[PDB]
Amino acid sequence: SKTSLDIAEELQNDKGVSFAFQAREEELGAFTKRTLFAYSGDGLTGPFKAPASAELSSFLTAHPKGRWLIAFPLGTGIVSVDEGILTLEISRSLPEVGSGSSFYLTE
Amino acid sequence: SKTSLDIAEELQNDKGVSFAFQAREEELGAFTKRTLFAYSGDGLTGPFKAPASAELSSFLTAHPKGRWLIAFPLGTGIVSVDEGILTLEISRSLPEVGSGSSFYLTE
Amino acid sequence: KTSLDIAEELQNDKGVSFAFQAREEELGAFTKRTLFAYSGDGLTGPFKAPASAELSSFLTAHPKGRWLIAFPLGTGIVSVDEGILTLEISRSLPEVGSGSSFYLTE
Repeated sequence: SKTSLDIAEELQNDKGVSFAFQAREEELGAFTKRTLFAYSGDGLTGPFKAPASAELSSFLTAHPKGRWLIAFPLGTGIVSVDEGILTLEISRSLPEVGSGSSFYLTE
Repeated sequence: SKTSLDIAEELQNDKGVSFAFQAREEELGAFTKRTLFAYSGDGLTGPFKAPASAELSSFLTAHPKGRWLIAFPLGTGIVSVDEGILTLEISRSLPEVGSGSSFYLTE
Repeated sequence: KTSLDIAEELQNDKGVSFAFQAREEELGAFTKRTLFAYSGDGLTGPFKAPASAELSSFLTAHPKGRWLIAFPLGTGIVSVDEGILTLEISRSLPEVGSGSSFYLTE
């Protein structure tokens, strides 16, 4: 059970909302698990959009669905990347985002 | 901290739905944590049933409640095993399952 | 680099039992702190119990001063005041189950 990628970065939009993301990749024999962790202390009225690093973009793009369904305490999000820009869309406005994670396992 | 077990396997039901499960055991001094991770890209209309490996079955049986309450983004499930058949029951039909985990800690 | 990984069991005056695990990890310029919580019990109202010195300072260190946490059937907020942990819940919970709350900081 080896970790082959473990990166973290802070993204911010133009309205001053900020998120921290962590991308982790693990090998488990025949399987690989990829996990995205997300944290913000801010509220979100609508989608969060910000430039992501190339390594984070590459990680995000690799998902079989091409996006990441993610549960936060007060609502549901989908994280995607397009031309190096990360978007997190939310199911309802969130007074506070808090933390969540989203993973897939593949062989 | 030390990991004594970390296994993964893919299960499929008769109607084409597939889940990946990872079972992890960690020792934290006097405590042991056991975590089940579950992922499916598919939707679930009703309960998911499929044969589990002996090692996964033994892991799932060890829970103090004899089953695993698990949150997915769009609803709640309960994972149990009976005679080596894993069943995941869900609180509502799910257009997409996504990922979730369920753990317990014991002394 | 895991720089902290502690676990303890807490019980209230009504025999509800919780296990907590506090983990701190270092990822380059970032620190991640995760609180894991588990109870097999139901919870009618807030859970209060004394926490270790180490668990208390870990819980105090959050930028919001409290930990928003998702469980399968409802939402909680974990906080500490003078070594007493409180977990407040958004609705009564027939069973608590497991959840975790983390933050990532530069």
